[PDB]
Amino acid sequence: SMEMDEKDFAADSWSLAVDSSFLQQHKKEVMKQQDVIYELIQTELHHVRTLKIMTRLFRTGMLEELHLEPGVVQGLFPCVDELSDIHTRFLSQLLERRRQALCPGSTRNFVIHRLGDLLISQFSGPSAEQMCKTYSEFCSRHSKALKLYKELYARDKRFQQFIRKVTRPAVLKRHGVQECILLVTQRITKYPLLISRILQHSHGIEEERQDLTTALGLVKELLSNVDEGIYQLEKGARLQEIYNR
Amino acid sequence: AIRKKLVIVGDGACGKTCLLIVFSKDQFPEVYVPTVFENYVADIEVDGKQVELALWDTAGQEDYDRLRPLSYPDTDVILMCFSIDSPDSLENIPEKWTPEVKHFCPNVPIILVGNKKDLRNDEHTRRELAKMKQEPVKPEEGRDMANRIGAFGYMECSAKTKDGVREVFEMATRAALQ
Ligand SMILES: CNC(=O)c1cccc2cc[nH]c12
Ligand SMILES: CNC(=O)c1cccc2cc[nH]c12
Ligand SMILES: CNC(=O)c1cccc2cc[nH]c12
Repeated sequence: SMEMDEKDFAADSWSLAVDSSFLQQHKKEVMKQQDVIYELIQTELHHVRTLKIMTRLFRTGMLEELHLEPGVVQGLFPCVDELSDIHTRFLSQLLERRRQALCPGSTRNFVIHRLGDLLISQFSGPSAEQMCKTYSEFCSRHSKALKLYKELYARDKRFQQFIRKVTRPAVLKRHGVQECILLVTQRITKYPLLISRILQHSHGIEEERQDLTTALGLVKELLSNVDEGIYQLEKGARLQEIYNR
Repeated sequence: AIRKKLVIVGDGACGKTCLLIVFSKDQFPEVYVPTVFENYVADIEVDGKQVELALWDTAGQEDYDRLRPLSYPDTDVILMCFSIDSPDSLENIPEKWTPEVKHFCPNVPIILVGNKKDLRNDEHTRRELAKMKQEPVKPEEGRDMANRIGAFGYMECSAKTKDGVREVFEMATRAALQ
């Protein structure tokens, strides 16, 4: 992540991020709504960060330092460039909505009143089709990626030294290879939880309550489609084991 | 330190997310209680042994039968949760959550955890449950269910007051080391 965004999302909540004199000007319900919207953006910033560790620290580092057989790096990090493109674009939209809402003279005081439309756009049309296609591919290759990782770590000395080297810093404590893969797979099922809690505090404007209700429905339809499109790939699986599924 | 992996399973209202948050921060948040939990790696020393315990939640995966099992590979200990204010969450343990964990995590120790133990003597909870001919889960009902499902052990805690929380994760670490 970049320093500007890390500092904007350093506090544990929106109520601790804004100045206290600004917080005092809002009703309790607005503060509860903004605290959950802040959590959605903060966790999206961290999810994009997880994808950058995968593309830049691991994938590119293995290509530039190690002599792995062709197709091995793709097997460890399936669809990472596509996932990075989807979420970096979505994060850009969330951060621009926050930036436009800032008070003049402030880099931290804002209120986002219209999130629903942004979520409907993300979870409908071509962006939804791309999210569905990419997670159905990623989640079907999840078990294969973990097994390939374990095999390489156990048998390749240079691979083991590389992993131990780049995961040694304390800021990588939660982000080893297997941990990044599970963090990405789990991201999509966090959205309905976050959206339902934002909706709970967005009744003040009927158009916003309706938009968030529509967005929640679209995220659930995407999750159902992804879940129905998954079948774990396994290296060396025979056609007979596949058609006898 | 040796690395171990813990996954918590249970119904949507069982309190698993809150339990992970309170343990990972060593505090019930005073300003904002997060909606979700990403992951965490706890430094735990139990009975003289140092462990790095990776913590994972399954919240949000309850309705997705092909996504949810992706949380299980190489799990060392399972926390199987129910809420003491919800006898219905205890009922779903033996024939929904238990066969799933036994299939994807063979031979992995399961600790049955009764969450929200502070609601066992809460008048509002006792009144709401009496309308559906129910009462808070009794300690013997929790122990018998843990005995029935072949759990390594039975434990209770309250994320709200932190009582029992540290003991759950220290025992989970010991189970993961066996
Ligand atoms: C996920 N939908 C929710 O409504 C929700 C979630 C987590 C905490 C709270 C507190 C109030 N509502 C909550
Ligand atoms: C035996 N194959 C299975 O896929 C299976 C078995 C038990 C529970 C679940 C939940 C999802 N899949 C399950
Ligand atoms: C179907 N099995 C059981 O119901 C069972 C099994 C073991 C202990 C107890 C205590 C109560 N029920 C038990």
